[PDB]
This record gives sequence, C-alpha cells and structure tokens, in this order.
Amino acid sequence: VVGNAAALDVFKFLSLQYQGKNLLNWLTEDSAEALQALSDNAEQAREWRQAFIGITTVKGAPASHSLAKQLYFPLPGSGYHLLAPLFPTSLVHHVHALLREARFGDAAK
RNA sequence: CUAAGAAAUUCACGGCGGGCUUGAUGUCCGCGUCUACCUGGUUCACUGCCGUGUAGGCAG
Repeated sequence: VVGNAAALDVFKFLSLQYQGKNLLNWLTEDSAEALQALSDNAEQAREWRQAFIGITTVKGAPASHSLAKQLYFPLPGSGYHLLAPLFPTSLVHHVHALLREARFGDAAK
C-alpha cells in the first residue's frame, strides 16, 4: 500500500475481508457478501462500496513524469511505442522473502 | 532515438609498550633409453678492391 501512511486503519479494515470472508478480499463480486454487514441506505452503501473499490485503482489520470525513465522501442519496420517501465515492488518483496529464507532464519543456519 | 537526458564527497590525525617455541628420529629395496640422418647458395650481383661517380686491371 502506497500513500499517506496515517490512514493505515482503513487498509487494515479493508484487509480483513480475505481472512475469513468473501466481501473485502473478494469484493469484486458477491453483492450479498457486500451487503452482508452494511444495513444502511442504498446510496450510502453504494458510495462506501465505491470508496472501498477505489483503493486498488488509478490516481486520477494516466500520468508519468519527466524523471520516470521513459524509452522508445522500435517496431518491425514501423515507428515506435514509448515504454515507461516501473519498479516491481511486489516481485522484489517476494524475492527478498525468498532470499531471507535462503540466507537466514533457522533451517538454513 | 540506449532504466533515456544531469552530477565536486570533503578537510585533519602518534598505533605503542613487552616477550626463550622446544625436545626426539633409519627413506629403503630394483631397473636396457634405443633406432636413423649432407648445415652444399656466392653466411652478400660484394668486404680488401683502377673512377666513391650502372665505365675498369678488380686474392672472380
């Protein structure tokens, strides 16, 4: 999770729908699993569901920066696609977990 | 049209003081190395060489 790190309680509340449920970790479907705890009006329920779905979405516009490592890749006989590679945070956290399994812990030691 | 394009790491400094490495010792026994060969351009179209001077008597 990336952003202002003072609202970590909201991500903690939205991060319990997969540890024993089918409405927060599986909130892409299951409208019964979405309405299983709301009990409020339909407008406030729809606004809360939209706000909960907008936690793994875009920031507002597709925007790069002048300090963001853009590149040209050449096509077979034609012009170009511009390529803006990003940093794989998830993959490198997976590989840091695998390297601490392989270098440290208790069994490898 | 390249994880694209940019970039001052800087100043200064006491490593010192001491010290027993010792004692002992079997390297031994044995053996088939043969077979054959042209250094022959002028080891200079040259060192001493009538003129060093494409002319010459020139240990040719």
